[PDB]
Amino acid sequence: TRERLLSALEDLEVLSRELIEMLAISRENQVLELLIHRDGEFQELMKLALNQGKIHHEMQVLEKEVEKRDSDIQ
Amino acid sequence: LSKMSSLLERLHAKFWSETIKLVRQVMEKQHLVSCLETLQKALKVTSLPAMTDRLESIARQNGLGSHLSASGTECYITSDMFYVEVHHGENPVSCPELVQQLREKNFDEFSKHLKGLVNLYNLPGDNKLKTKMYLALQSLEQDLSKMAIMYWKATNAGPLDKILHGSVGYLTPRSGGHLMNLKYYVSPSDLLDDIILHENNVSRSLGMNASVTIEGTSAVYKLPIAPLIMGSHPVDNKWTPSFNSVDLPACFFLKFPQPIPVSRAFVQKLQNCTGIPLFETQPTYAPLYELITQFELSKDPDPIPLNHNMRFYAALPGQQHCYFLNKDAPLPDGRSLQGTLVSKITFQHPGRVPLILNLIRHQVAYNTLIGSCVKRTILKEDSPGLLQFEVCPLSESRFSVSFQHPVNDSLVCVVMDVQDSTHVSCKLYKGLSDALICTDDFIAKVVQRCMSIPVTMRAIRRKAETI
Amino acid sequence: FLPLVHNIIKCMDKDQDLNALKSKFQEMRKLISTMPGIHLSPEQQQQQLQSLREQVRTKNELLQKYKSLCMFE
Repeated sequence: TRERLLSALEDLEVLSRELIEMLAISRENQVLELLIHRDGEFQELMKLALNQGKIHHEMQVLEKEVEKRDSDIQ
Repeated sequence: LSKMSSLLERLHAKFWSETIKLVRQVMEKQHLVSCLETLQKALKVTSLPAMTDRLESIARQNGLGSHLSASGTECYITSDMFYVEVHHGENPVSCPELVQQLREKNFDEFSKHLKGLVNLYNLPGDNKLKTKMYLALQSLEQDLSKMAIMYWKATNAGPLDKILHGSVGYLTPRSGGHLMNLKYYVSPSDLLDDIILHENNVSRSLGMNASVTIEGTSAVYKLPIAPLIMGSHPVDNKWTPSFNSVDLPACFFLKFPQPIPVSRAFVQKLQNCTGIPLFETQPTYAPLYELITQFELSKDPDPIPLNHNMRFYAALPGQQHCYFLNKDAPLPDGRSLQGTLVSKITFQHPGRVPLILNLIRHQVAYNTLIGSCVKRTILKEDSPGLLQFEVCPLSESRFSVSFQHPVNDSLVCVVMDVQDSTHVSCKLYKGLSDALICTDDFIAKVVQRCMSIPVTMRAIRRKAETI
Repeated sequence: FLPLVHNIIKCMDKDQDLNALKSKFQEMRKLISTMPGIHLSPEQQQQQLQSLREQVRTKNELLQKYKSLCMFE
């Protein structure tokens, strides 16, 4: 994916820094699950980008015969 | 909804190295981190340090001293148990079950197994008497193994006679968290699922079990540390006199996973058989009809009560039955069939178990026969059919069902009396102006093959209609 | 990303910035790999594929009908 991954990967990074700071100040729990809730979705989204990677190869090849066909009828 | 507030706070604070420097300065000069680790334990990436952390967290919840020597080999150490994975003796046996849970993602069952091993030593002993107490425990499973060996020597039949009608019950010796359990009953309804073959590979929950083990008790009792059985009769078992023995403040208990409704006379014949009182204080006796209905409504969970109002409905492929249990029936003794619930059994020596389990088998058989009428099915206010049946007890281990003649107009009563675990006799009472309906031996065979009142009523109805 | 949590908390228990460096490295891979991202959405990319299937197939029967027609007597 494009928009969601950046939206999520920038979320993960910002969230992680705060957690370290929270650990640092000591030496909440609603956010600990919230990291896990974000954790359980980009790994699903990670294979989504990989799935479209095989997809990109498929789209380009089809055009090849589209263009040569267009020349053939022209 | 706190996500938006967290995002706003992060945006406010987003306008590091300094934090690291401050932490470093503090470092140079509790349970929260453990809670975070154990909350992150469930999704841990599979790897050796991750499983080490998982096991250490499991020990933290279980209270075991978390000590590690390597990344692959770990030792569980406590007061008197010591288990290594790759006290007062060596490892009992390398059972394949624990390896089976450990090699896969079955750590919940592994934690329950560890808790069971810990619960084996929930004793108030001084780490020496406790040690001795567990040594005695060994003697008891040796004695019950010898009992089962003798009964196997008695006849080379199938395990069905071992479970239903035999001394003590089917053995599953203790291995890991599963204690030594004894099988004494399986109902014909439970026997057939959706004809189940009863080969040696039988599950532990296929029916109900009866575990025997030791818990501390308020009294001090004389128990044999050494095995009590050394000589065996050809077909019997004889227990040699005790005292080695010493006054150890504990007792041998037989644990039932769920309570059974038992009549009062069963209780006094239980102290007649054993001698140790079952109940410390006198409980409130109630007729066992409500007790059995609440017990066998729990075999099919439902959060919503049925609101049966002692008017129970039974659905059959050709018949619809309306049942009235008719509690508080007038017995000759002047009272009703009062009953309570049993969950634990106390005993002193391994020579008491066969009679206790035989009486338990008889009571369970009678309870299942009575509760076969108990069903969750509702077919309300159906004008066709809807035969009315009334259950009325007469004596202990005896009852009767009185109902209108299927063809004629007078009443007809069928009286049941339970002789043994699988023995039930049947008698018929009919009017002077009536026709032949059924034979007592036929009803007894139907009871012995199904052990269910509605099925017996269906058979009688069909046989009377065919005439 | 959970292994990142595991080894950073192990480092905190025992004893760094390399973790954030490799997190930014994961960021540069996701920025490289979002070119193949679903920019035009799931419905449009799949529909476009079937639209090109229709285009290609229609080109096929028009060309084959042109080659297969028998004008000559």
